[PDB]
Amino acid sequence: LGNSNNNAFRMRKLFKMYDNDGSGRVHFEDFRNMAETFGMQLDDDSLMALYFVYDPEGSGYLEYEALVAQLMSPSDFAFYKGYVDYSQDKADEARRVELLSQLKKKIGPVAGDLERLLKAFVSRHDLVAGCASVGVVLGDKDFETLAPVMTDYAAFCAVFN
Amino acid sequence: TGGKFLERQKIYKPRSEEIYTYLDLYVGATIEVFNRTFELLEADEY
Amino acid sequence: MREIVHIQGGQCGNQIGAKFWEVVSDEHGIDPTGTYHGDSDLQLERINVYFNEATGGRYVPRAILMDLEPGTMDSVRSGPYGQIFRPDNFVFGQTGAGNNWAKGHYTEGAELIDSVLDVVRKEAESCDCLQGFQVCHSLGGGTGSGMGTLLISKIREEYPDRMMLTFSVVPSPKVSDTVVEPYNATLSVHQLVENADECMVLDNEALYDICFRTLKLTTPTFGDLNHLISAVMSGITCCLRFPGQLNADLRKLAVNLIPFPRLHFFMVGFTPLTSRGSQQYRALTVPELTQQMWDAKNMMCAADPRHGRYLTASALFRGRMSTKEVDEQMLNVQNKNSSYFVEWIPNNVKSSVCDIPPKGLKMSATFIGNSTAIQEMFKRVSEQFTAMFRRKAFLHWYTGEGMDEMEFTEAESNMNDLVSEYQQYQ
Amino acid sequence: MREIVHIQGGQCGNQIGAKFWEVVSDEHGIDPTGTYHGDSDLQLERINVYFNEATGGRYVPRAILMDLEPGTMDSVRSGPYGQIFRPDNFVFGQTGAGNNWAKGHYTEGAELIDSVLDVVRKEAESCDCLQGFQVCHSLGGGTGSGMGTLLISKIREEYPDRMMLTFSVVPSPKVSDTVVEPYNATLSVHQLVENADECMVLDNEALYDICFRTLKLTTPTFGDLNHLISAVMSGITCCLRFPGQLNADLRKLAVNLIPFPRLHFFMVGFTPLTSRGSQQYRALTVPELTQQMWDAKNMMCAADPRHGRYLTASALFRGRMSTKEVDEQMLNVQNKNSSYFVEWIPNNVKSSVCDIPPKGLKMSATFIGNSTAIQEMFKRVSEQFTAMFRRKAFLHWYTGEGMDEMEFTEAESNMNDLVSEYQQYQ
Amino acid sequence: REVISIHIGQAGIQVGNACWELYCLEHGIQPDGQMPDAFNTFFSETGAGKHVPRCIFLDLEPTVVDEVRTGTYRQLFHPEQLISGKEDAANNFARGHYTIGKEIVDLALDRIRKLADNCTGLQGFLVFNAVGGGTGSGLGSLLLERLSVDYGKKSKLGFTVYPSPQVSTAVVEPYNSVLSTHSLLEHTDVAVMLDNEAIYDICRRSLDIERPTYTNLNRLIAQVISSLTASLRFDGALNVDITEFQTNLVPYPRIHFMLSSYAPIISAEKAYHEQLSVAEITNAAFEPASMMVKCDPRHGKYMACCLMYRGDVVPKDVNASVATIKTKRTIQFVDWCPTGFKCGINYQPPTVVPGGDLAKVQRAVCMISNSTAIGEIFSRLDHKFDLMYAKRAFVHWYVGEGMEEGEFSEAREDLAALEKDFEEVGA
Amino acid sequence: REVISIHIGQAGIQVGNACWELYCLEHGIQPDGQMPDAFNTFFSETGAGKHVPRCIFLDLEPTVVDEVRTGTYRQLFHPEQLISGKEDAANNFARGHYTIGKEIVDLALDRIRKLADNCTGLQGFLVFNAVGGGTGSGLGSLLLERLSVDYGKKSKLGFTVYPSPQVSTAVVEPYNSVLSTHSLLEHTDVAVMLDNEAIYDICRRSLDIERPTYTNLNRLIAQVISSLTASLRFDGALNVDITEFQTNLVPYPRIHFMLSSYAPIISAEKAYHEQLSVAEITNAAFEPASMMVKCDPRHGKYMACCLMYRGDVVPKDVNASVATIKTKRTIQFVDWCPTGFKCGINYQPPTVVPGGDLAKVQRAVCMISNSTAIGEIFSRLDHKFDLMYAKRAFVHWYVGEGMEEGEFSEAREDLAALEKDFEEVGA
Ligand SMILES: Nc1nc2c(ncn2[C@@H]2O[C@H](COP(=O)(O)OP(=O)(O)OP(=O)(O)O)[C@@H](O)[C@H]2O)c(=O)[nH]1
Ligand SMILES: Nc1nc2c(ncn2[C@@H]2O[C@H](COP(=O)(O)OP(=O)(O)OP(=O)(O)O)[C@@H](O)[C@H]2O)c(=O)[nH]1
Ligand SMILES: Nc1nc2c(ncn2[C@@H]2O[C@H](COP(=O)(O)OP(=O)(O)O)[C@@H](O)[C@H]2O)c(=O)[nH]1
Ligand SMILES: Nc1nc2c(ncn2[C@@H]2O[C@H](COP(=O)(O)OP(=O)(O)O)[C@@H](O)[C@H]2O)c(=O)[nH]1
Ligand SMILES: [Mg+2]
Ligand SMILES: [Mg+2]
Repeated sequence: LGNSNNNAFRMRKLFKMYDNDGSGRVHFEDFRNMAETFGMQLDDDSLMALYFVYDPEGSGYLEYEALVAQLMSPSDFAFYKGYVDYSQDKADEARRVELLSQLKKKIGPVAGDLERLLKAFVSRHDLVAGCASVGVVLGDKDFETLAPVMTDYAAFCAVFN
Repeated sequence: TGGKFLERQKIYKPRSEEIYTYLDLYVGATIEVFNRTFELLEADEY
Repeated sequence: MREIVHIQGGQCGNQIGAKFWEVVSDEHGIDPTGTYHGDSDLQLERINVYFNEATGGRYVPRAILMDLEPGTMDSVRSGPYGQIFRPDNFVFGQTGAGNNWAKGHYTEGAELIDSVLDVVRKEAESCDCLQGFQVCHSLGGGTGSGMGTLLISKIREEYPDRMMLTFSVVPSPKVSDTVVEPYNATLSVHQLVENADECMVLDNEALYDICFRTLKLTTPTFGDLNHLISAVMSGITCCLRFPGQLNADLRKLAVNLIPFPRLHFFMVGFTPLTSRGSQQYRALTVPELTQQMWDAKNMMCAADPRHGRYLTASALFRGRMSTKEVDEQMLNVQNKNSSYFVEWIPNNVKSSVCDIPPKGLKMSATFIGNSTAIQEMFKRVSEQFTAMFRRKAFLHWYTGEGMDEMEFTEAESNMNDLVSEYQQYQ
Repeated sequence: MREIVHIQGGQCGNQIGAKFWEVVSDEHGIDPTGTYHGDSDLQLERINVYFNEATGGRYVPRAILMDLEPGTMDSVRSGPYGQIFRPDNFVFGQTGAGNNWAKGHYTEGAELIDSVLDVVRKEAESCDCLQGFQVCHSLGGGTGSGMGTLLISKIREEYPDRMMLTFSVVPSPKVSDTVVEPYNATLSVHQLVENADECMVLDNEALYDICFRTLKLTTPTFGDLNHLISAVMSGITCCLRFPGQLNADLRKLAVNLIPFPRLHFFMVGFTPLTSRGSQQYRALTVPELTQQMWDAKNMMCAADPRHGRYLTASALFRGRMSTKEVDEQMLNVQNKNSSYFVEWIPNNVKSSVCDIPPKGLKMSATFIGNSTAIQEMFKRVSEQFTAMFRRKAFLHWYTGEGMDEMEFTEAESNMNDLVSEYQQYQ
Repeated sequence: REVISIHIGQAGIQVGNACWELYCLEHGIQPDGQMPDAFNTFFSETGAGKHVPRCIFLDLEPTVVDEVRTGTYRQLFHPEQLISGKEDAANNFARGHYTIGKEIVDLALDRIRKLADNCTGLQGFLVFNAVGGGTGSGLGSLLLERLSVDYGKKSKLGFTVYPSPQVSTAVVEPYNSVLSTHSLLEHTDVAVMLDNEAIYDICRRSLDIERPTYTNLNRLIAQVISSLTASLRFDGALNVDITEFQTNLVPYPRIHFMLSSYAPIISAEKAYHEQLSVAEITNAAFEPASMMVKCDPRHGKYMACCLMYRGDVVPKDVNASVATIKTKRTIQFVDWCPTGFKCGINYQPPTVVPGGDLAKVQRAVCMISNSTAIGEIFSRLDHKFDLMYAKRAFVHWYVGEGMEEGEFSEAREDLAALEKDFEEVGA
Repeated sequence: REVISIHIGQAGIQVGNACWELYCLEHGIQPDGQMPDAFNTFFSETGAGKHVPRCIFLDLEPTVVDEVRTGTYRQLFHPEQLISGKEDAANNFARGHYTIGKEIVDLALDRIRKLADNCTGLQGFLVFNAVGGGTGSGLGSLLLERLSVDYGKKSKLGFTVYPSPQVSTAVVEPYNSVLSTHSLLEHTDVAVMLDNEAIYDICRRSLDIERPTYTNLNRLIAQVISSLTASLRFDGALNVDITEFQTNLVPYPRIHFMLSSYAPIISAEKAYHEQLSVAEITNAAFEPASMMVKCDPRHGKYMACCLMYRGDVVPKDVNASVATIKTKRTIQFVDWCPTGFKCGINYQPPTVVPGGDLAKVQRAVCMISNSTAIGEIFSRLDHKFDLMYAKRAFVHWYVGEGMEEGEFSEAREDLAALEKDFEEVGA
């Protein structure tokens, strides 16, 4: 697909146009035909190696979404996929993941002593005193990020472990 | 042996695009600045 | 193997070099603490072209900074990668020229050029086979222009067989810092026309213009301007630092853009440059890069090329790109605007491709155009120089130091014959 | 097997020797109580070259102090490692000459030199086969110079078949402490040219210059300067104390560096000397080592070698290094700066390597180059000597003691044929 | 039988990177260096279970060379044959022929000497180069100079890549091409021309790739080389060696400028869209829609032709098709040769490469022709060479290197005699 | 068949430290001194269950010798053969030949006397020394004089290490070389010249170690010596002892200076690279890329050559190789020798050493030839000797020892006479 505003179809010609229904599963002879129509010219001996690496079963059906990703550029693969969510909500969940990951990086080193101190005690206000004593600054915005995490001090440290 | 080490500007966090605030400045605390890390040993009386 | 040394002159030279070292250090994955942390081993093979391993992967940039004011030096140790330089290379005076080409060329050079020539002699003979030297400086300031001028002359008489790059910003009337802009710029280019191998002419007016139109930032500090010219410098030296399907070094870019040894001033253009609001709506193809590279609103000089003729041009591409579409797009732009190209030179385009894109991007390009539109700016400068020199404004601060009148007349004559030969080849 | 005895004269020499014995004892792991505290047995087999095992593993430095003021002795005993000397070698007068060469050569020596000759004779008979004697002093004072002078003469006429080193600091008009420095230095060197085997010329001016530029200290006390020269003395004796892939004893170095029996004054350089801040941005390789070696600002005298011609040169290397890299580096530095070398002697560099670095550094080097630039400093001081002797200033204190004018005429004439023969060989 | 291949310039070593990849998969030798007699013409069996190619990559920019050393064929190409300089000639025939060549041609020629000493039945050398660049032109010329004083009588197959008329990568490539030909006329024995736009046309039309890189180019060119070396790598029903190219394709010792053509260039979907035979490929190998040099054969007259075949080929259908070609009038031969054809048959079909754009073909044709269309080409080169030569553009670079105007003038007039010679033999 | 090895100088002991280390690991003798008939030429079975080298280490300074005494072969070498002085000659031929020699060489003689008494079938001696130093020159020459007056008839192999022209370690080494040559002119029977610069080019090019030390140098030297003595150590298809080198390499009783070379100098990966046969190394032995002396045999004319081969070599190919070398004209012989070659072969291959930078090589070649390149080398050192001698530089040390101007003058004109001899035989 060199250059046009219609090339994503010629890419759609690979599987997703000619697969009438079902999930991403393709039989082995059909995969050979869909390949040689595009110019791959795969030999069956090499062809079964593809099924060996991408299907450790005797099913003979193949999840092409996992294989075409490496055949495609990460920018052009979205055209073949057809659906990619650019929504504000998805972005905000990514933000929450990043914040939670960051908090886990902060508390991870001192997660072990926090368990001994909490058992030495649990209220939220008491968690602030405990967390500030062990050496992590616990704030209101930290609580707003950790609100979907708990409410449990035991599962709190467990999920931080 | 032995200066102005860092000239004044904002300091973002290592990977995230978040700036250190005064909420992170305490004795004993450590701050990561430009792949370096400094401990705050002693604080001013003021 | 091939070696490039860096030289920075003046405040603008230091800040440009600081941001430029930032970008290439991130390009080779080395941290501001001076250690490698990247992943691809391809970064490891061509770091000797700018670095020297000191202690356990400690790579100091092969650079020499030069100034006369400490605040410049403080501003250098400021940002990231300010503590990756060896302070011995921080060769630095104390008095200060202060927008005085004469002080930067006669008085302070007498006691500074020995030290800098000493350290560059160390920094050059440290490595075996130099490819060339690099000089970033200005044409408005004194220590940048004047002292860099004396430096370029001294290294050319010492080592004339090595290549030599010179990136200079030229002052413009629409972006006017100081008053002695012409008295400096005319004398400096009068030395450039015989000493420098080739130069890339820059200007801040075109930078602000490009930032407002394309980038549309609302407060473009000097930082992103340094970011732009750094993207230029990184583009002109990336082909040496990374293998490609067709590579081209400093020397053949020179031999392929210099038809006559006096016409060694080029205009530059970097692509792609789009605002983040418009990043989302743009394609990523070779004509998509070509339409912005050949656009006159993307040159980094104050000379409209459509007012004159393109003598020759060259394009350096970064990223895994297809060669057929590359050369066909070059043929296309060659043939559609068949008026803006010079007649007696068919195939006015040089092009090279490197397979490594810049970090954060997928595919980019840099442009180096040798055109006769630049004599517009030079005439615009010379007319200001004669407007002052006719009635001897500000002349005494120069004459009372050791400079005489024939220096002004030789500068004007060299100025007029170069614009004449530029008008001739137009 | 080969032995060296040590002789320190005057306050400067005693403090220098104190620092010297401290650093060598550190090199061999001996604590200030005189017991073994090292780890490697390689430290054990070669301590007889400077020590005598006294009582069950108690090692005494084979040294003899000599001076005329008790304040010196107290300053020796106050510091660490100051109690390891045998008090029988603390031979010491009581009155003091006080910067009077005539007193230090005719009055006080006349009753002090017999005793010091006894103690050096005892310490020389204590060992089997002398390699050489070592004498440290200056050429400005009287007590160190004059008595050390007569001491050298008496030793030569007693044992004329053994090697001999004398470390003498010469005064400069820039670092000019006493007033009669020329009257002292001229007479002392007038004796050094017929008595000593060879000399190593030192200067405080160059010491101050190198702690400014290379070391960048704020308060360079005398301890640091003495630390510098002691590292030099440890470097020149390292070949005897430790095995190497190319050994060069004191006699081998002397016979290789002295082409004519009057040409035995050498300027010294030592590497690596970098600031503690710059110790991180540097590498450890032999060209890095060599470039700081041959630097004119690294010489420990106020005589620019680029102002004259190198007769010969010698390099002593410490650390397991590549011999092939050594000679090719020496080959290059002789081929490049070929004008600074003498014409009628090819291959003007002697090179040696030892597999033992100093403690704290991985690789080190000492440079001993015999140039003709030293005639400048000799002419520098002889013109002052003539200036004072033109109208007989400060003369009567020497005259009324017993010395007369023909000694001074002999000193200046010997200096004159000296300098003229440098100019002849220049 | 043995024949060794040296590669001069940035393009040539990439070509060799494709050819030897193809050769090893053709003889079943893994990139590690060993299989899990036919290889003897290209590989020497070192020790036991190790085959080294008989090759010399050489270049002045070490980046690409070290990329070969760090590629996947680290162990096949043994790390001493890949000769590299320190800095480029940089598109300068002068810098390539005098500046660095004097330091690298010696090491190159004593290495190939010792390589020939390993060889026993050497038929010839073959060079891969592009006359546009500086390294491939200058030191390539000097190597061909000192290689011709070394051997002379041995054939040196020059597969050269000329700049396209309207497609251009460089600017001084006319000057490089004139000065290279100025010595290529008396140095190479058999020189085959290979433009790039014609390849682009083929990949655009027959291969239906819209956005190709150099790899597919090098892949197809390697298949041309393998096709013309299948006669030495294997035995066929009708074999022809390397020495016969001087006897059939070169009637006069200076007109050796050969155009290569390959057919069928056919994709995998077109292998099913079309039922393959011989006669349609005999016709397909002649049209400029399948040649490797951008020109038009209808304006010129053919001199001589070499028809190589690989696969399941019977000479009866080829003889009948060449009969119809000689009766058909759409192509006209010169009046100085009644029979301007020479065929060659090989039993082994050309193998495919992994992910190759060409499918498993039953029969393939490699055509090597001579005509006056190359004479139109050189006139097209000389015109644009004189265009830039009239104002003395880029001349000071060669003078700054140390050259003069005499060699430029003598190169210009030597091609003027070349065009005259082509216009005399065309009548 | 026995032969004794003595080592004179700082270089000699380290060289022997490599040689005997190589020998014991060649004959399977652990450093303790015992085995867990071929050794009978270098080892005497002391008592029983112990073997002593037939060796004499000698120096004036103790540091290197007692380093050997505290090394690993403290028991293999036996503690009375390691004769040590008390102070060095210090690069002074006078001090080494007259001052300290008169007290040390007597003990050396009476030690080697009883060693020769213990021996039965003495083939000869071999001395190791560098003529640049003082100890290796002075007392070595004095010892050789008294050894000649002792035996005279028995072969004494002088394996000398010359100073390179541009690579120099000392300063007065021209004086030392001149004075030492004046004695080895008439003292040693067969003497082999070995420079350091050719060795440095070898380890740079072939062995490709960028930062080498003397260990690798002495490793190859020892391998050269072992290759020269394996003829008497082990039986081969054509073995040659020490005696025949006078009748095959010495045409004139004063020209005994042989140029040594070895092949193949191959690293670990390059053995994987190259397929070793005999023709290529036979060529490789003659180019200056594998000689041990920095000289140009292309400027020289060969007089006589020896070629010891080790490993699995059949004579048919060495006859075919010498035949092709004789009909090749790249190397010209002297008009007074119609046949200037002598070959030799031994079955056992040269082994590898732990930590050594050599690979397991199937066969090896040791080349010992003679040329007039030494005739150039002598002029090169005679001239630079005359330079420093013209102004009486460094002469005062030797006269202070007790020598005069006569021996300088007579050795200078004698070496001049050496040149007129070289120029007369070269024609
Ligand atoms: N067919 C083909 N031609 C190529 C390829 N790469 C480069 N070329 C041609 O080679 C010409 C330039 O020579 P290069 O091989 O790229 O470089 P060079 O020959 O080493 O000369 P220098 O650039 O001066 O070092 C260009 O005009 C291209 O037409 C390729 O991959 N395939
Ligand atoms: N091949 C080789 N030559 C060496 C080695 N060490 C020293 N030499 C040579 O020996 C010469 C100097 O003599 P040395 O062996 O070092 O010392 P010496 O023979 O005892 O003579 P003196 O130094 O006076 O005691 C130098 O010119 C070197 O070329 C070595 O390890 N290997
Ligand atoms: N692009 C760019 N131009 C600058 C910068 N700083 C100064 N300049 C330009 O440089 C000129 C003045 O240079 P100056 O600071 O006097 O140089 P110096 O005195 O030699 O250090 C003015 O025309 C400015 O527009 C900078 O950071 N970036
Ligand atoms: N290197 C060194 N030189 C010194 C020191 N103290 C004094 N001097 C030098 O000695 C000179 C004076 O000599 P003086 O001390 O009177 O000699 P003394 O009385 O015999 O010890 C001055 O010019 C100083 O430069 C020291 O601690 N170290
Ligand atoms: Mg190229
Ligand atoms: Mg020695």
